[PDB]
Amino acid sequence: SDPVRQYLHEIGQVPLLTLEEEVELARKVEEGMEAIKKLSEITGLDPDLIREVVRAKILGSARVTLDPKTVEEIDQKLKSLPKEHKRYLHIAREGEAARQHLIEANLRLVVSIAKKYTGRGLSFLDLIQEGNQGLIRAVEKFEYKRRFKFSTYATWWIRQAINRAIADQARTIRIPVHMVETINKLSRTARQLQQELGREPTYEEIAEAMGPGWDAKRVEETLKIAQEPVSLETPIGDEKDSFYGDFIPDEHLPSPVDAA
Amino acid sequence: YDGRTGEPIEGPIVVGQMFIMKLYHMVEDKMHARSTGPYSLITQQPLG
Repeated sequence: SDPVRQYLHEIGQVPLLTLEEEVELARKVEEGMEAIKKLSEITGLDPDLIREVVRAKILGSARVTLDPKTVEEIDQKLKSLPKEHKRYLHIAREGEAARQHLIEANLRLVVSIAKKYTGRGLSFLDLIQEGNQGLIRAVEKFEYKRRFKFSTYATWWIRQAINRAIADQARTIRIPVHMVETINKLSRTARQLQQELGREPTYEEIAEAMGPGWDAKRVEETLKIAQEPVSLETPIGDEKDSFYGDFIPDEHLPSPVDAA
Repeated sequence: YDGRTGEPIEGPIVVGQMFIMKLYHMVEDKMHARSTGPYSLITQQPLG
């Protein structure tokens, strides 16, 4: 049990990296990327297709839209390159291995970033998985030439993915991202106004502090739209025998008196 | 003495002052009846 401890154990089973190993891995993935684009332009095939087939071969048959016959036939079709071209394949494969190794090594940075986003409508493991997606994206778009540390560029992508996940999955009734950030800014302004005034602000103060284009009706509408629904199974009374839905009548089906 | 007949009760009766209070359980607040009415959302059974 306790899946967080299991995930932490699995993540700690992979050792960390030094600067030299990190730059080596990044250089290898960079050369693998350059190799796959070179191969794609040489053969005239879609770079995404060849990258997917190459990575499928690197993973193995364990990873079952492309029939096995298809990927195998393409793999034999890339075995028709005389020389100075199979080097592209080998560099690409080593780059894919470098990508995997780097992601596995730096998943702990995802954990470290995500551990301070708990308590906002998403469980810790969901935050970790969205951070992992962001880390994969950052590994995809990292340029090691700048001599910057891996975490410096990875942190922005991880935080962006986490914030997007909070905005998109925290509420049962979906609210778009712009409205979500508007609501957060409204709440922050309200709390600063409460701190300064020494009491709960009125809608006029919040509208004034928002800026141009904000009036009391607009803040009232925003606050009305920002309410989250309650459960039909909320316990009513001290004893464990009454639910909320016990007080909700049906207004859709006609009554016996109405039907007659 | 019995008020219906005027004859006495055949034995002496304990009589005296007692302090008695009215309790909030009143029949006015409890009498209830229904023929038909609102029904529950899911089970479509009468409400409680």
